[PDB]
Amino acid sequence: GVAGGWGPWGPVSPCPVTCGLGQTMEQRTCNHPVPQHGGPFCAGDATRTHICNTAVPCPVDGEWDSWGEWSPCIRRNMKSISCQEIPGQQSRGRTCRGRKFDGHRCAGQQQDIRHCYSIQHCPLKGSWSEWSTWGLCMPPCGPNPTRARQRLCTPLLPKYPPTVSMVEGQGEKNVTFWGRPLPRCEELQGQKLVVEEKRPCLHVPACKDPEEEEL
Amino acid sequence: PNLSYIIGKDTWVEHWPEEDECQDEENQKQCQDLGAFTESMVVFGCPN
Amino acid sequence: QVQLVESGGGLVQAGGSLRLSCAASERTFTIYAMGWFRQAPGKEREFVAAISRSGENTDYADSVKGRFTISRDNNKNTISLQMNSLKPEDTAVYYCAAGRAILVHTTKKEYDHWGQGTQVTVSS
Amino acid sequence: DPVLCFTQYEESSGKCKGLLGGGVSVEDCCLNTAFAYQKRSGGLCQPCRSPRWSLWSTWAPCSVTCSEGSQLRYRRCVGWNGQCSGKVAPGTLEWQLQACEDQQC
Ligand SMILES: *[C@@H]1O[C@H](CO[C@H]2O[C@@H](C)[C@@H](O)[C@@H](O)[C@@H]2O)[C@@H](O[C@@H]2O[C@H](CO)[C@@H](O)[C@H](O)[C@H]2NC(C)=O)[C@H](O)[C@H]1NC(C)=O
Ligand SMILES: *[C@@H]1O[C@@H](C)[C@@H](O)[C@@H](O[C@@H]2O[C@H](CO)[C@@H](O)[C@H](O)[C@H]2O)[C@@H]1O
Ligand SMILES: *[C@@H]1O[C@@H](C)[C@@H](O)[C@@H](O[C@@H]2O[C@H](CO)[C@@H](O)[C@H](O)[C@H]2O)[C@@H]1O
Ligand SMILES: *[C@H]1O[C@H](CO)[C@@H](O)[C@H](O)[C@@H]1O
Ligand SMILES: *[C@H]1O[C@H](CO)[C@@H](O)[C@H](O)[C@@H]1O
Ligand SMILES: *[C@H]1O[C@H](CO)[C@@H](O)[C@H](O)[C@@H]1O
Ligand SMILES: *[C@H]1O[C@H](CO)[C@@H](O)[C@H](O)[C@@H]1O
Ligand SMILES: *[C@H]1O[C@H](CO)[C@@H](O)[C@H](O)[C@@H]1O
Ligand SMILES: *[C@H]1O[C@H](CO)[C@@H](O)[C@H](O)[C@@H]1O
Ligand SMILES: *[C@H]1O[C@H](CO)[C@@H](O)[C@H](O)[C@@H]1O
Ligand SMILES: *[C@H]1O[C@H](CO)[C@@H](O)[C@H](O)[C@@H]1O
Ligand SMILES: *[C@H]1O[C@H](CO)[C@@H](O)[C@H](O)[C@@H]1O
Ligand SMILES: [Mg+2]
Repeated sequence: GVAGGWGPWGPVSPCPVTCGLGQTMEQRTCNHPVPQHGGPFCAGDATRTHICNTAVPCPVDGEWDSWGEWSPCIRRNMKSISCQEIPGQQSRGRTCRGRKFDGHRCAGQQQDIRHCYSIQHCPLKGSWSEWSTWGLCMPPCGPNPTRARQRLCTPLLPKYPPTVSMVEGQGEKNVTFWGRPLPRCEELQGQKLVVEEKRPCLHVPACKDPEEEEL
Repeated sequence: PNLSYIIGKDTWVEHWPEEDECQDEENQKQCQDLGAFTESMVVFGCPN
Repeated sequence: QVQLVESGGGLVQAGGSLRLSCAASERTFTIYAMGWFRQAPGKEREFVAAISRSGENTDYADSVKGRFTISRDNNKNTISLQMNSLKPEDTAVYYCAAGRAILVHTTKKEYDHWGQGTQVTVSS
Repeated sequence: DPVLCFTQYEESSGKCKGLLGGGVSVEDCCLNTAFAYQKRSGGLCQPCRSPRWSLWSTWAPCSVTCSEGSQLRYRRCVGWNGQCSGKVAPGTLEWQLQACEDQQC
């Protein structure tokens, strides 16, 4: 039955981190009295922890923004290839944003080129699509939410080669259509482009804020 | 096969930067054009 | 930055005991969380035991739990691995490891500083 | 105002993991942008990252077990110093209401 106790606290650790917050410590032992033949167990903790503050901001790596708008599907130093069997190219750009304090630069290609046809302002024959899937009830949480589905005059895309094989290094290109065409179709309900319909959503639940719900 | 390419008044040289130097705002648009022209000249040639 | 020197390996009979020790750099000792790894013949390096900067928090692999005990001496800049009930599958080069830890009770499994190793061979 | 500083933001559940401790400002805790902060144990753990919308939650159970109903899901702008997409302060939400059908008759 010997009552043990704490010894001297050791040297404090330096602040580990060079930015932000960190945690330091001191170590003590139960070595001077020592519980012998039973007793207690020194009463407490053999370790204290403390927050150290360097007051200097930390690196943040840059992230990619969303891709820009596609360039026009024309040829450099020529004219245009609209309404024609001519595969062209177009480019797109990204922007690295948010890089501060010697952070890592954005990884990847900042440009994107893909091959294309041009149906910009091209008169194309059309056919009405079927009814689209019912949209979201808008406005959510507002007075009287309503859905919306629609039929639109879908253009008949011309039967062009979707795969064009160039030479040089024998590179074959997945070619996709670009542009806003002018779809021609017969009127449905007094409208030429898009005819929609709305229906109210039934048994609308009230919106309760999750921070207001937990409390 | 000991052909030698000599640099003269008709020769043109420009640095194409690395990936991180392109992320600087001055070499942003520069790496776009030199990269597009690489694709432009192995696909389309000259139209003259 | 920090250098690590292992000691205590050798040839042990099966069922015997061995105590390894790892000496680290003195001035930066309490900054790094530390641990033990091993690499057997023909196998990848595997985690054995970890200890925090405190010496109060420990973590063990399932293959060595109950047989191995990791301890830390913050007076003498050493950690130790008391290996009991050794089996022939424990034959490996045992590595001491050091890693930067923000919290003092955190045990790590990822480490960026490694010693040269000590050889432990267990014969049946 | 001082705040509790946590070392990790879970994001899968929005909880504050690994308490570094308290008695420290929001500016000093959010120097490391991988950290997170909350006031006491009441909740709302905000990460120190630049503000960005979280993941859309799972759809709520349909308002009726019969015929056409309506169901909600939320999304909370989490972050510090800045705004989300749409002039949204950190803490505000956005809802999507959809028509559901547990049983068609
Ligand atoms: C070029 O096209 C191929 C073909 O795959 C797609 O072709 C479209 C014409 C259309 O039919 C689309 O539905 C189809 O997915 C791409 O290759 C892969 O194809 C398999 C086979 O179906 C798909 O399951 C894959 O999703 C698809 N992509 C992969 C494996 O990444 C190919 O990717 C595309 N691009 C290039 C650069 O070759
Ligand atoms: C010391 O100097 C500062 C200026 C920063 O560059 C620090 O980098 C940060 O270090 C901590 C770990 O020590 C990490 O949590 C951060 O991700 C890192 O940016 C540097 O340590
Ligand atoms: C979910 O399951 C259904 C089978 C009903 O039992 C639902 O209860 C309610 O039943 C009345 C008619 O008895 C309907 O008018 C309600 O629309 C329906 O909510 C049950 O909730
Ligand atoms: C050690 O800790 C405190 C002193 O710091 C007391 O509770 C007691 O003396 C114990 O031995
Ligand atoms: C360590 O802490 C204080 C001194 O800082 C005393 O309670 C005692 O010396 C303990 O060992
Ligand atoms: C741009 O490209 C596609 C979207 O068109 C995605 O990969 C991504 O959003 C990128 O920013
Ligand atoms: C380029 O291509 C089409 C437009 O024709 C869209 O997917 C988008 O605008 C992209 O930037
Ligand atoms: C659209 O309407 C009907 C189909 O709904 C057809 O007459 C035709 O497809 C028109 O384009
Ligand atoms: C929409 O309406 C009905 C189905 O609900 C059909 O006439 C057709 O599918 C149309 O697209
Ligand atoms: C919307 O309404 C129902 C689904 O609830 C279906 O008839 C169809 O999907 C329509 O778009
Ligand atoms: C919610 O909506 C879609 C998934 O339905 C994704 O854009 C994303 O997960 C967002 O949080
Ligand atoms: C609701 O809708 C479907 C399940 O019906 C999933 O995309 C997801 O669970 C969402 O929350
Ligand atoms: Mg010519």
